[PDB]
Amino acid sequence: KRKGIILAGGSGTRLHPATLAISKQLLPVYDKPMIYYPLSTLMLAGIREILIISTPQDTPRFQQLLGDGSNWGLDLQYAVQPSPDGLAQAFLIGESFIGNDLSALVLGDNLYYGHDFHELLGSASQRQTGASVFAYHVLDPERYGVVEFDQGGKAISLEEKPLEPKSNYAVTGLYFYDQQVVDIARDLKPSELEITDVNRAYLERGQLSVEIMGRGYAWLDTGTHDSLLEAGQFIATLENRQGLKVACPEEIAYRQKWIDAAQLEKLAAPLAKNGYGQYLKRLLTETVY
Amino acid sequence: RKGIILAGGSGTRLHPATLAISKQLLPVYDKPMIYYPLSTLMLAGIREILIISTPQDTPRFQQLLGDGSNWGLDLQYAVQPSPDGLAQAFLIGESFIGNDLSALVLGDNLYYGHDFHELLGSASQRQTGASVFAYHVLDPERYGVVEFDQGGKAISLEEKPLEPKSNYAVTGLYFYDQQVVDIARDLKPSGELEITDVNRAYLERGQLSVEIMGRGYAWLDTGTHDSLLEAGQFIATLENRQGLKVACPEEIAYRQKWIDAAQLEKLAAPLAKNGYGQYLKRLLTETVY
Amino acid sequence: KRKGIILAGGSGTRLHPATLAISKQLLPVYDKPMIYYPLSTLMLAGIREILIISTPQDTPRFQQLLGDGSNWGLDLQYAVQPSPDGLAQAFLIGESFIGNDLSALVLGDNLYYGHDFHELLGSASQRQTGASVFAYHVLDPERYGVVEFDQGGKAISLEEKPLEPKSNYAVTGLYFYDQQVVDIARDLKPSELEITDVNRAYLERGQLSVEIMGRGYAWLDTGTHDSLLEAGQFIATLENRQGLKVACPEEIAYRQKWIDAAQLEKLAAPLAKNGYGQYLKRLLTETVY
Amino acid sequence: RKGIILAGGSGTRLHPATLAISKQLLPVYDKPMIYYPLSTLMLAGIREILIISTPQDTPRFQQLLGDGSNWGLDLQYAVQPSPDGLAQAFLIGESFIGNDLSALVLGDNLYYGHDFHELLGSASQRQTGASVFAYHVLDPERYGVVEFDQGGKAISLEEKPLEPKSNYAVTGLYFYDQQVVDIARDLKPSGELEITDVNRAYLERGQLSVEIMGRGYAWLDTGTHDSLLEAGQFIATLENRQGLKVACPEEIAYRQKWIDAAQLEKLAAPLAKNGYGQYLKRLLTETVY
Ligand SMILES: CN(c1c(NCCCn2cc(CN)nn2)n(Cc2ccccc2)c(=O)[nH]c1=O)S(=O)(=O)c1ccccc1
Ligand SMILES: CN(c1c(NCCCn2cc(CN)nn2)n(Cc2ccccc2)c(=O)[nH]c1=O)S(=O)(=O)c1ccccc1
Ligand SMILES: CN(c1c(NCCCn2cc(CN)nn2)n(Cc2ccccc2)c(=O)[nH]c1=O)S(=O)(=O)c1ccccc1
Ligand SMILES: CN(c1c(NCCCn2cc(CN)nn2)n(Cc2ccccc2)c(=O)[nH]c1=O)S(=O)(=O)c1ccccc1
Ligand SMILES: [Cl-]
Ligand SMILES: [Cl-]
Ligand SMILES: [Cl-]
Ligand SMILES: [Cl-]
Ligand SMILES: [Cl-]
Ligand SMILES: [Cl-]
Repeated sequence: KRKGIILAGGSGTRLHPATLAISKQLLPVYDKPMIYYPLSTLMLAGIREILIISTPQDTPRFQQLLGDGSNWGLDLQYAVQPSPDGLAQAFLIGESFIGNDLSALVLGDNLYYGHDFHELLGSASQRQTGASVFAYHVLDPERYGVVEFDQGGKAISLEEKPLEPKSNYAVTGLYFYDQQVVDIARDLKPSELEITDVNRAYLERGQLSVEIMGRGYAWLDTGTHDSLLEAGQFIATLENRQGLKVACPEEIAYRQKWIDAAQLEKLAAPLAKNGYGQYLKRLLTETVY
Repeated sequence: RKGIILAGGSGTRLHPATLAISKQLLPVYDKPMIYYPLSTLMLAGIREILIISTPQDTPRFQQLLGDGSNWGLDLQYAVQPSPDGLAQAFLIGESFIGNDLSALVLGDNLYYGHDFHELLGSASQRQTGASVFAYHVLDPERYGVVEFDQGGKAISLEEKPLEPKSNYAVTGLYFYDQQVVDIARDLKPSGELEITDVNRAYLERGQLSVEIMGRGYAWLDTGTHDSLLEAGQFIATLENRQGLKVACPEEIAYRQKWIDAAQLEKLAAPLAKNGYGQYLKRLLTETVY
Repeated sequence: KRKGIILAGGSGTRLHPATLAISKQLLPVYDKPMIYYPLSTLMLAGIREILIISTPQDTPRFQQLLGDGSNWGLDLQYAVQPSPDGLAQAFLIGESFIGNDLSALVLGDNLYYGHDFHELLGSASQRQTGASVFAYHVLDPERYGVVEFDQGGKAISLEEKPLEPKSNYAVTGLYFYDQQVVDIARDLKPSELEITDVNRAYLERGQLSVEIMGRGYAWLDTGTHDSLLEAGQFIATLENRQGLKVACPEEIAYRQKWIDAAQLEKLAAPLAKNGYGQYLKRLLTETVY
Repeated sequence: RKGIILAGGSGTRLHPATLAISKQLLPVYDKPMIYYPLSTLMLAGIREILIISTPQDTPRFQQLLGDGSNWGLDLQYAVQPSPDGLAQAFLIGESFIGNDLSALVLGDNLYYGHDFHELLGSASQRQTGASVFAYHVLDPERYGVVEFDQGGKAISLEEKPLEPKSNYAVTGLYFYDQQVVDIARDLKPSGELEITDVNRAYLERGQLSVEIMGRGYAWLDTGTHDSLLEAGQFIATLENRQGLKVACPEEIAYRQKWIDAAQLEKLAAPLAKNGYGQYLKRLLTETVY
């Protein structure tokens, strides 16, 4: 059993004034709230028990959007981050939720797309000891956790936002952990409690799997107003080309058989007037390979 | 002249993007949607403004904008329990309007262009009857449509006609004399109190001024996920080209001399880390024609 | 041995006046000529001997861009289509070029992206008898050749631009053929000589492989001014995110070991001032997984 | 006043996109780039226009535009053997200019906004000295930069200064009296004949008019792959919103009464199948204010 955490603790003042009224992870990417994308990621990894961590202020808005998850065959719980004291704090806040189980942490503002993404998630989820992370070639590795590889393609170092990156390989905001993570997190000293320190702890124990997320995958940037807009245009282009949605949670739950035709039809009813509800209706009758 | 921004529900049209929060709190590029119509009223020289929103979202608008005193405005708030037409704004706003002239702007309407201040000025100076703006669009059937005679006189208004008489849509910006509240009270639901019925009342009295908003102005659509995205790209292109912002309320208040250098500097302080605060700081030292 | 054909015969007057001065397939998609994308596709399928079919007018422009291909470890030949009399005409024009070999036809305006695209091409290229095509879920199947599947997922019919498509599965502009194709093409009667008639001929002989190109692949539309612009924005988003190019022929030739470090350095020299040349230089020193 | 469009080489800056054909023949959305500056000269009331291009591309410009008689223009052509500065336009154009007033526009400059015809009109009516336009940009170091004194008088011009005195760039639109050819003949290479040197010559004689092009105008960048794409999206957003075209030369000629209904109908005929021809047909019957 692997449990999911979505860290949706806003973005401080970075995207103000756009994010003054509402948390970053409730802003739409094209046609759906940002959080639908990482939620859909956990769902594709087969995870149904998910903790959403947000600000005290925005927890009710996340709860109004997503409920307890029962409508999508999920169990959603909620926890608050009073102060953004690092990503690794997710494991202390989430300690009781995690218990003795395996976990996956996804950032609430990370968008993924591509062929065999389910297999890339599957390989990390099946490793039931140590930690699994993904390395993706980016233009601006200095913004991220950077992985250095030896001539043999083995991961040998992790640096958080290095001014002189050793590679162009950034660690994506998707992390798989065994039962050691909470204890590793409790022993961290502030630099913020750094996720890169958690990942370096596993690396030093020789228990960090670093899989390449290939250039054929899109790992999208929602860090700036410019990149948020590009992410919107990217999803819009795919969806209007295909007549298929990216990270429609109702669709993923239906295809995982976590909800049946009758439940999906009920979810379509109140959205029947717009394209999203019409999309859910079409899913009941169409064969999609 | 007193201002009203109608920032009510779009029902379920943009769901699930708008499930968590009102359309008019979503960003267009770098700032909340409501900054654009607010900036429009400010450019028309209006400082006393009623913001009408859903019962749920009124506190979010209040948290974003306060009483307006920081921007040299007087902001008041009212709720629209149910979206029963745009004309309801004048009943909700009746006590706020009192015996004064008024301007209604829709909370999801974006305007841009040269001498926009003069186009607003001409409508605002006409102290009797009503002034509206007609703009050539591809899809007039979505709007209030103006029909003109061979002499270019306005002779009919139709709300979302199946067979539009012209390609000229009425924009979501309306100037009214002291007759508007009484005209609104006498309206019967169509099940909505139609702004087009208010405007037809003035037309039949021969007291409706219909000024052409030329093709050299951008009147932008935020009605669909596609058009919301285009509006973001449109503002981003102008702002990144110019190093100047469209509809920055702090800037407009400063340039109208509604706040001084000292007040603007104080507003910059809490945003000093991001581009928006840095922009407000640059405004103190730079000459912009 | 499999030989490649790129059909780049313009677009008649469909995209006029944009295409009045130059052929569609010489228009850029972001940073590189459209034809670089299908050329890169054939190169990824391991094809080095490629016939480019274009108008008499534009052949010299294609020749000025691409030469004989020797700089990229290719052998490029050129043939003219006097009149656009259907896609299947490619096999009559290309008859002597093809000889007794296997072939692949790609449309000069088709863009592909995704993970394991090389494997999808590999599976079609290794089938040395019959024909292989790809089916992709689209919004507007009525614009394309449409594949109908039985309950078992076997292809049972092909229709060219049906007013009432049997599925949302369009045949992409990428076709693999055995030595039968030229003879099948010679026996066709005008409806234009239809590629769908060629593919139906193989289906009726039970020699048509239809592989699904999954929703995790991008098959992009360059049919309209709107879709051409979206294709540009799509590539720009991926390339600026990754610091890696999509369909850089110099890169693909280098990674296939069709050219060495010394040849790549020579190709970089005349482009050294711009980002494209700087990209080719960085390829000499960087490990990319 | 006679017009010159300088549509010469951008060297290798946009290679390989511009390897096959000149920048100014690439489309911006739905029409060749050169349609935009041509439309600019036409809006300034200029019918006699010299098009300067590379030796290679002159025939392509001639094939696109002819002698202009179909649009009520007189188009002549000249070649720039080597891109040795913008001021060379006046030596190449010397015989074409003769004893007349002139306007130079860059072939890759796009303008949009309300009363643009009046901004052009004011410069065109000044029959002595030179008129240029100053526009606030983020990156003034890329352009000719105007410095103003406390009174808003222009006091210096610098070409691509490392330390810009202001954020005010000179746009690629220049109005000149009969002095310009002689001023140009006396210029020494910097290794380019600089337009900024021509403009500084007029400034030192106190005969340079520098009018502000306000933030309500769009002056668009086609200097980079990124900015070319944004220009396309910008025009597409306006045209799809309005159902009206920006810089349709047939429309501008018709509205200036340089061609009649019968001539416009003939121009529509060969384009009748696509949206551009259908647009020209609609212009014959529709009243547009
Ligand atoms: C485009 N993708 C995607 C989808 N593509 C995944 C196809 C590959 N696949 C097969 C299976 C069978 N277990 N699971 N995944 N699917 C299909 C799906 C099929 C079966 C179960 C779940 C989802 C989907 O419904 N929505 C999707 O959005 S994706 O790149 O894998 C993705 C992207 C972002 C979030 C979640 C999934
Ligand atoms: C780009 N525009 C605009 C601005 N352009 C307006 C320039 C025309 N103008 C001159 C004056 C001088 N009294 N007022 N307006 N200005 C300048 C401004 C100067 C003085 C007072 C108010 C605003 C501004 O600060 N922000 C702006 O966003 S705009 O197209 O007219 C506009 C569009 C939508 C909302 C608000 C403004
Ligand atoms: C993003 N892709 C892509 C690339 N991705 C392909 C990676 C998968 N792969 C491994 C191999 C080893 N034979 N070949 N392909 N590669 C890498 C590459 C590696 C080895 C050989 C050729 C190209 C590349 O250089 N340019 C690319 O543009 S892609 O989706 O397969 C592609 C898209 C469009 C045209 C050609 C390829
Ligand atoms: C949107 N603009 C524009 C147009 N807008 C200009 C309207 C202002 N105007 C009124 C008049 C009446 N003599 N002339 N100009 N017009 C209208 C027009 C009407 C009469 C004569 C010429 C053009 C047009 O046909 N195409 C246009 O593209 S524009 O911003 O001024 C422009 C920008 C760049 C090139 C050419 C025009
Ligand atoms: Cl890949
Ligand atoms: Cl106008
Ligand atoms: Cl700034
Ligand atoms: Cl897939
Ligand atoms: Cl202005
Ligand atoms: Cl039309």
